[PDB]
Amino acid sequence: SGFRKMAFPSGKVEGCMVQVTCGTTTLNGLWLDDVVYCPRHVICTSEDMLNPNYEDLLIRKSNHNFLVQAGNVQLRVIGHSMQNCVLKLKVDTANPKTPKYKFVRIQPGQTFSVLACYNGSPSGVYQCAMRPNFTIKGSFLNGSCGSVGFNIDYDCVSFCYMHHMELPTGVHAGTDLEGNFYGPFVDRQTAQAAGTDTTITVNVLAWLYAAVINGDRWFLNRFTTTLNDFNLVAMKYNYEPLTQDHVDILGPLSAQTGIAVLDMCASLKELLQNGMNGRTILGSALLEDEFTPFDVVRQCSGVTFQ
Amino acid sequence: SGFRKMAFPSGKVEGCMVQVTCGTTTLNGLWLDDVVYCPRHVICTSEDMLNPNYEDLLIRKSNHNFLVQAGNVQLRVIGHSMQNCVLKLKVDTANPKTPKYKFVRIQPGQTFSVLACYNGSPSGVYQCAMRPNFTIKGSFLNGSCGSVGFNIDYDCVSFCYMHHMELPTGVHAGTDLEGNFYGPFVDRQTAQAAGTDTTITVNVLAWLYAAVINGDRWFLNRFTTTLNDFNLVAMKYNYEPLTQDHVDILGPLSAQTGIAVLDMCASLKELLQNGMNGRTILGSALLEDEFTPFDVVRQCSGVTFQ
Ligand SMILES: *[C@H](O)[C@H](C[C@@H]1CCNC1=O)NC(=O)[C@H](CC(C)C)NC(=O)OCc1ccccc1
Ligand SMILES: *[C@H](O)[C@H](C[C@@H]1CCNC1=O)NC(=O)[C@H](CC(C)C)NC(=O)OCc1ccccc1
Repeated sequence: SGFRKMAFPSGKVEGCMVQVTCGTTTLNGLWLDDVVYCPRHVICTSEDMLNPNYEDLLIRKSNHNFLVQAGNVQLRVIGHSMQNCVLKLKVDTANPKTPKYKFVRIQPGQTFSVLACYNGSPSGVYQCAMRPNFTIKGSFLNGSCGSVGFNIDYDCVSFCYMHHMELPTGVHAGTDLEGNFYGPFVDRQTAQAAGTDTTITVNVLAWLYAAVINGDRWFLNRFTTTLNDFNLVAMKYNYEPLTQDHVDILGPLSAQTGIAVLDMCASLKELLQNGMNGRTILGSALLEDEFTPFDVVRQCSGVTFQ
Repeated sequence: SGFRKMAFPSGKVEGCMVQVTCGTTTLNGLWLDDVVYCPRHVICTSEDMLNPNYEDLLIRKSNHNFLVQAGNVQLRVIGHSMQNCVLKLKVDTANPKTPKYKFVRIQPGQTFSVLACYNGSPSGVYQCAMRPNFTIKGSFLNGSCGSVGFNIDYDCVSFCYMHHMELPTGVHAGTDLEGNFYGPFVDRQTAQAAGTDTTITVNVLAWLYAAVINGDRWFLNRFTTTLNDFNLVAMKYNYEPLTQDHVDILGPLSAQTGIAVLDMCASLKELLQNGMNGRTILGSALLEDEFTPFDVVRQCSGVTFQ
């Protein structure tokens, strides 16, 4: 038993990270087959980042202006193109460590692992969730751009995130691997407000089920509720509304614990109105929403990968 | 900026995990050079685990009773010996993925990454601390034994933990890689009490420094204190006493933030006596003690590894 914020094993992604240098700027790239993907602001200087015209900046760059390094080996760039906010550098060498991979654009509330890198070398791995306002609460410093977020499905790595920027409020924004930003953000150094950050209700419920599986049952009450009555309370506390699809997704967790979803909603309603009164749940004094129902099943059943 | 519970990249350890089967029992082994390390209770049946005599049980086992599998490849066992609570199986093939490695026995308060495995395949990675009572608060199910804890120092993997058992209270116990248990535990299925779990004060202070580096300064007060006066308050709340060595270790964090260690101790003293009043620090409503001063420097400066 026990419950931890668990990241995916990073071995399959570590072998795909390279260092990309253009002039003075160095960030990380993702080397898959004979293509390196990296944020397009690698072609910017520090003054270009206030109001970059990426088309005009890219005209003055040739293949030989991009230095791609995989540890101590040099990759020769034989072609380059811009796809939305990412650059695709065609190199002369296919990555021999290329895993089975897929590009996926995730939905808010879904979780993934981030392999934080600097100069193309892994620094650490952690788990996070795409917030409802399309930000992530990450840990990134200068030089971390090009670090990727991923999920693993048995033997297939699903890349879903590439890091680009930090907002003035301390949260982080990036793109999918086709270069499309999550949310309304643009890759320029300007004031950009993020919307309201709401709590992922279906994830909180899955975490409460994980608590019951692990022996924390003090929050279970004798009340029940309805979907409409719960959502009326949930909206007041900036919680995401619960839908029938969410109830179906929680179905297997409800069957394993013998606690109906609406009964768990009533327990959550009491926690939202009266607080936790200094108590803790799974070692936390707040309601955690960065575990999906799948994350809970995966950790409480011991799913493994290639 | 930002701060996350960050684990080490697991790639170098994933290539060392194998599956070890003896009769009906299957757990994980660590394959380094031509030696596989695994918990010795792999030779037990379910009834042997109440009161195992490991010497008598091992007499009835030959080399060919141990089935070692690295994915789909079979390793031939050419020798076996018991070193404390671990078995060393000599195999005919040296692991070609053997990294630069070291065996280290860690001290309470130190942190490390756990690669949770089942059937020799990685399931996930998370960060934890050796508690002062020599337990860890992990996430382990049946079949997880032989999973290892590790640190990375540039290119060298330091193995410090191998998982063996879960206590009735839900916490976890294991050995170093020489088979010596952390704490007074023994590998038999019997009631074993753990001591009082105290809070690692030096780790809390490092985490408060990480909060200041990341813009959370509401808890900073105008008071200071002395080491003796702080420890008098710390002992009442089951906090580990702070020593002069701890002050020296926090030195670099104190110099980077311009906040003297004793001034931070006064802020902690106020948090212990008056609580946090519903506020949060780095997104937590409790005082976190699973970040060492080195972990904080490493994450806030972007240290990378091979
Ligand atoms: C890429 O490595 C870097 C990552 C940042 C550095 C601090 N933390 C991060 O996540 N990204 C940038 O420097 C990025 C580049 C633009 C061309 C998009 N800008 C950025 O994040 O600036 C921070 C900021 C911008 C505007 C107002 C306040 C802060
Ligand atoms: C090895 O895979 C396994 C790991 C356990 C299973 C549940 N969570 C874990 O961490 N270890 C054992 O089954 C271990 C074997 C003995 C020979 C040491 N026993 C164990 O942890 O039993 C749990 C327990 C023992 C006594 C009282 C209450 C619970």
